[PDB]
Amino acid sequence: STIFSPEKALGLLLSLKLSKWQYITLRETTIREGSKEIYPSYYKVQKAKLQCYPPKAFVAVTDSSAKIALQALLDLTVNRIFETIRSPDAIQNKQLILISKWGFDGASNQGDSSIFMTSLVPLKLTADGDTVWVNPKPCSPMYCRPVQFSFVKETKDVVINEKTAMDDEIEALVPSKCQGHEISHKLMMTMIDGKICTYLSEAKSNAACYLCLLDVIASKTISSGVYEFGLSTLARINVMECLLHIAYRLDFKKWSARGEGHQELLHSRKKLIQDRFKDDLNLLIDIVKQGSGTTNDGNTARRFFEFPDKTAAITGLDEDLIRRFSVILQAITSGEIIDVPKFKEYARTTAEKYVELYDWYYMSSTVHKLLIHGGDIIAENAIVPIGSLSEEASEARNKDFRRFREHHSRKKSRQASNEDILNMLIISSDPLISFTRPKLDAHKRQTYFKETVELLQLQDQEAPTEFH
Amino acid sequence: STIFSPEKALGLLLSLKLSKWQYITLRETTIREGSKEIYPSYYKVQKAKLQCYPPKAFVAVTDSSAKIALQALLDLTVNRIFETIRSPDAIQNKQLILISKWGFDGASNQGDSSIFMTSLVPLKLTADGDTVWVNPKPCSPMYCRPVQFSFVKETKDVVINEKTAMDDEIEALVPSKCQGHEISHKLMMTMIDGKICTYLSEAKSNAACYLCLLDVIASKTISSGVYEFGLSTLARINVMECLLHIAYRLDFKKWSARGEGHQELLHSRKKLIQDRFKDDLNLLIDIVKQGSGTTNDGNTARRFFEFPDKTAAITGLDEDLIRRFSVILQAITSGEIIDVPKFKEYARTTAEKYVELYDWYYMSSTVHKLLIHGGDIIAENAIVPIGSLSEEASEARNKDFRRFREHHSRKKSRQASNEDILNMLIISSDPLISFTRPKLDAHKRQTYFKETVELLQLQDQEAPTEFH
DNA sequence: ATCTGGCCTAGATCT
DNA sequence: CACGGTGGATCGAAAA
DNA sequence: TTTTCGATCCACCGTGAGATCTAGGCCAGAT
DNA sequence: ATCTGGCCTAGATCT
DNA sequence: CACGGTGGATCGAAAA
DNA sequence: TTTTCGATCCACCGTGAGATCTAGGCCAGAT
Ligand SMILES: [K+]
Ligand SMILES: [K+]
Ligand SMILES: [Mg+2]
Ligand SMILES: [Mg+2]
Ligand SMILES: [Zn+2]
Ligand SMILES: [Zn+2]
Repeated sequence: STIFSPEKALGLLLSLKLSKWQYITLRETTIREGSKEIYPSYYKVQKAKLQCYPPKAFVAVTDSSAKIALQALLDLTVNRIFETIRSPDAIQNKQLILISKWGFDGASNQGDSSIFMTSLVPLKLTADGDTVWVNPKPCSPMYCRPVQFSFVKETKDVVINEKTAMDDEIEALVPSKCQGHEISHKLMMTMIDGKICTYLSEAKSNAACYLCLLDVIASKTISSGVYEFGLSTLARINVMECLLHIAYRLDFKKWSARGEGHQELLHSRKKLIQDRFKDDLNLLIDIVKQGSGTTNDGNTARRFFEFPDKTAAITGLDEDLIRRFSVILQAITSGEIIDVPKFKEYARTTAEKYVELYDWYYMSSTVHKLLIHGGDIIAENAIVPIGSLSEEASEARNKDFRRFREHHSRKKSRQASNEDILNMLIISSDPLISFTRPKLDAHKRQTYFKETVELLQLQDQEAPTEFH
Repeated sequence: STIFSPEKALGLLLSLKLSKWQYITLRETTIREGSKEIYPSYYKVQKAKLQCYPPKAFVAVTDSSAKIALQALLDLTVNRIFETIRSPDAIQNKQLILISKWGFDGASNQGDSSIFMTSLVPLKLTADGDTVWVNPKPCSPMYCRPVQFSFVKETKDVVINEKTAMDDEIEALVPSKCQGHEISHKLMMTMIDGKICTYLSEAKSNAACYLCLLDVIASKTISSGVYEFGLSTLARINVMECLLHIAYRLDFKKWSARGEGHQELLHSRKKLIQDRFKDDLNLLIDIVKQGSGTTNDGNTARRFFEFPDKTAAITGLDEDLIRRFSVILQAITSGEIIDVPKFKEYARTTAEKYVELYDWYYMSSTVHKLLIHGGDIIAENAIVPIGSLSEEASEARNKDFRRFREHHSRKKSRQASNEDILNMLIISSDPLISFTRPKLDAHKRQTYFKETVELLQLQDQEAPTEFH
């Protein structure tokens, strides 16, 4: 009937960041100027705004939180993606999988102390191993689906609780159904900040490995993220700690503390290396930690690997192995896809050269996972393990929330303001809606060392400054 | 050629409060959706945006201020008003007068301490004594033309200086010219806050009157506002002070301080009346003033006349005269047009009854002007002497400035940010452009005493809460 | 065993 | 510190 | 030889996220 | 005439 | 304190 | 008996303007 369907009038209503009064006056002005058939009435705008929303028996909002039963959220997603983005019957019976990735990160608000929001972005819709739907910008806020949030300060406690709830809700849900098609789901946990990577990674450094219980007895459990968390998520901290053991034990060619005369000299070396690091680069190190195991910021681990030569000279760990750790962690943290066989052989040779540089000191668990069993988990998931919003992207999504809380919710009962935040965080995410953020500025790419670009593939949609 | 002329695409661009990127994406999206002939290109948007701007040899912006030579501003105004809002040759030679009113008021910003902006709103365009153009909402920010501003704290000093500059620039300018029509100008100063009314009114209470040098020798000088300022602008303060003299002299039936035994009892009465007022209503009074003549806030004068009965009992001034002062000041402050003969006879009878209530105390100068020569100045100007933005209106105009400073200027050299503020404060004012603010809420009208509504005419465009 | 007394975490302030 | 966002200046292609 | 059209520049000011400094509640020496 | 000492104006905080 | 601004709920007219 | 259309409601949260409280520089009693 009209030029703009409701499904595109909505896209306009979002991209221009328009209020209800603003859209109503826009359409009314276009009408008054003689043209009559361009902008759907708000009635239809909202009648599509409803098909963007899940069944209201599943959206549970309270004055403190808003939770969408993941089942309904995934049903909604796989319904919208079809409803517009596939010419139907392109496949008749081929299996469908909506490969998606989720997570959360608190962000202060400058009461509403700091939002803490689970989040979900549909990455791809694959059929029988073939692509039907691809996300044009997997690090852009275009497709951030909210699963739940609540205005609680992001302690370790609220994080561990929310992760427990969400990781059981994930195990629960059943494949979704749309127009005679039975779509299964695959969710990974990669929307993790650094702080949260510490809060979750610091359960304990456990002395085991599942595959190694050399040969393999193939039995795998990929779910609940524990594999990815322990192996590669923001292992950097552990790595800086792990090697540091050697940086102290550099005297007696062993790990234990049972020796006589080993321990006093070992303590003194810890002393002097900590004094050296404190005087040359002013970075606090493991020397002060009493709770939940030895732990440091991501600040210290990053600034450790931030320059290979300087700290490599400092610690006495010869510069080449620190070069290798810096480059492989640069690969993980980079945000680009990991080429399986090249990264795998780089890691295998790094392992070989490392063990033949230090064989007295056996393989530390976290590093043993990162290097030996490292690449095959990027393989079995085909993921970007750091995959999460860019600096400009997370900045835009947090400004999205602050806008939808301050300008696009209704200042009533408080059940409603959170209800509208949740609404617009679905609408603005709808895989069905065209949505145009202003064009980014071309930034010089993240300066990378001379041995990583072969591990990455720089045909890219990302432009972050300090992380990715 | 296209549905929206540039002159209406601009109206849309403003009313929706749209940025340049937002308008460009709006038009581009409408284009991409198949319709091609609706939204002018930004090139034409801006080519009309130029005809909204005065000749750039007159806009003088510096890192501290922005001043438009009033001549150019009035030329621009009388050009735009014709260019769209008159079917030409409706009159061929009849004289033209753009009756306008101006003023200023500082407003803090919550560096950019507080803007202090001259302002101008074209009220009417009259021809040979007949209306051609009428302002639909003379208290709305729709037509606020900026003459100059500068980010300076609003002392009495900057105000008196800016008023001197503007009142000489007004005397200077020459009738404007548009398409064979020679338009003269008439500007009044009514865009005055209360604070500014004090800062200007407190030159001195001078012992004279021009008409009275009983009969009249007709010689009049209406310009420079001095008449309106001294006579009726926010005289209320003076009135509360003037009568207060009697409220002290209630003992000896005279004005002077030469008596013996008069003065001590007079001081004691001042004491006790000040103690009574301080204990019953907690309002500070004239008793403490050492500089620039006796002066009080508008707070105290208003709260004085805020209830007739209570303070009327307190002061000993019989309640009826205070009823009359309250009602006539309510008329001035009300914001509604003043019916000349009814208001005039009300004031004449108030004068008669007052002098026959207190004749010992001669007519104080400010009150003598307000009541005896009072109405004829509303006559010779046909004005709303309080005419100035409403609460919601001034709130919207100050939010206009904060928006055009924070969102619609360019963050460059600072010559430019002020240049764009000035631009959009002209554009958003253009008498040529349709501009739709969101619809106001119906408020209960300002509660008025039972003898004023005959002085006002409540066929109204105004909806303020505390002032008008 | 008490009396205050040098440290380990949240707000405030850089960058 | 880094980046986003301002609206005009400027330039080249194009329209013609 | 004019207008129109689009992209890019200009360059700084807020903002904001991460990252550093600064104030109050708890296990060792003397009675 | 000096030495500090009770008041009259700007920022901060209600409403 | 007062008012503006939120987007949906609800209702009546209307479309038909 | 459905959809569509418009206006009005819901009612509270920021904001903001005016209006109140709170900290530093100047003319009288003793040397
Ligand atoms: K940032
Ligand atoms: K107000
Ligand atoms: Mg975080
Ligand atoms: Mg003012
Ligand atoms: Zn293993
Ligand atoms: Zn007179």
